[PDB]
Amino acid sequence: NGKLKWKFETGGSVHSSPAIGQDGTIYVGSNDHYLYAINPNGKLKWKFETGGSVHSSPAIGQDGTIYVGSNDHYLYAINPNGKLKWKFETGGSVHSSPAIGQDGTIYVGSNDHYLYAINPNGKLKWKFETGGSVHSSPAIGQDGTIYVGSNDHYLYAINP
Amino acid sequence: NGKLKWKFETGGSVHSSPAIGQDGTIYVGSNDHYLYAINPNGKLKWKFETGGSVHSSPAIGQDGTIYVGSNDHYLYAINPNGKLKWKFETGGSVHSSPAIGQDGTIYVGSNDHYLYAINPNGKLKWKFETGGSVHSSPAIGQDGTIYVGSNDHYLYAINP
Repeated sequence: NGKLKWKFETGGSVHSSPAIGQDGTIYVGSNDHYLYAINPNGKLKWKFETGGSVHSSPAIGQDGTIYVGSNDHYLYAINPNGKLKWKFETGGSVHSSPAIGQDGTIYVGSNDHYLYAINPNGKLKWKFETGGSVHSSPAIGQDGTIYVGSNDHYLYAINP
Repeated sequence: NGKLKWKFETGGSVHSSPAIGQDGTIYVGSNDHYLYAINPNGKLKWKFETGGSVHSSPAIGQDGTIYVGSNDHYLYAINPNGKLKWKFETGGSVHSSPAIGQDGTIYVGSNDHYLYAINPNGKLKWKFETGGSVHSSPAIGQDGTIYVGSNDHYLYAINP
């Protein structure tokens, strides 16, 4: 009906877009450098501290892993219990929101002008160099093509 | 394997995130005030000119309608052929990316501090006022709850 259910106060602006897990958990980043996990009733499950503002929006893997980028140049992979799985350091701020492929590959852009393809274990698959910062979030076609925009005015289409 | 298929040149930075239609068409906005529809082979299907930069990420309805916001304060609804279905004016720039409810309701935030709920026909269902600009893109829970963040440091949960 448009009536407020609840509101959860974070330490800074919430520009990240919330993701909903399989168990109804809500994951969202905040300007206060934290990735929040909130129960459906409005109470905090846990919060993970990164080095910088978390403007990227979280993605949830098939195994429940939460993937999100941060202003500290890292792409974070966090287990549903709030413990860190691995973190991949890029060359610039990761404001792009990660996308997960059919084989589990994590795609995300970074301020370092690169689009990163990362294995689920945390190892680099490949990185494509664009002309400018990649703040757009990648999309994956049915054939596996990765589409993402870049600051160099181009929308890219890249093989798996 | 990370190889370039093609790159479509827009007139400005591409911070919007691409959306993929049922037929494979790729939709993305650009800083040049245009919303682009591109065939999977890299050729331009059509483009729609808005009043300001299209940083919002487009969403695709069940009937094929493409919804996207623009810097000109409008939320646009465009037919799959590139013609305007309707446009809804908010108080400020619409950088939030729209979400589509189970009943067809389109939810999106705006710079004017409001989260908008708009019927598929283009009329206002309701608008929820937050304490700051809503650049976060809303998510829709299993029970219809709409989750979105705001500039006022809060993550909002709002009933349908």
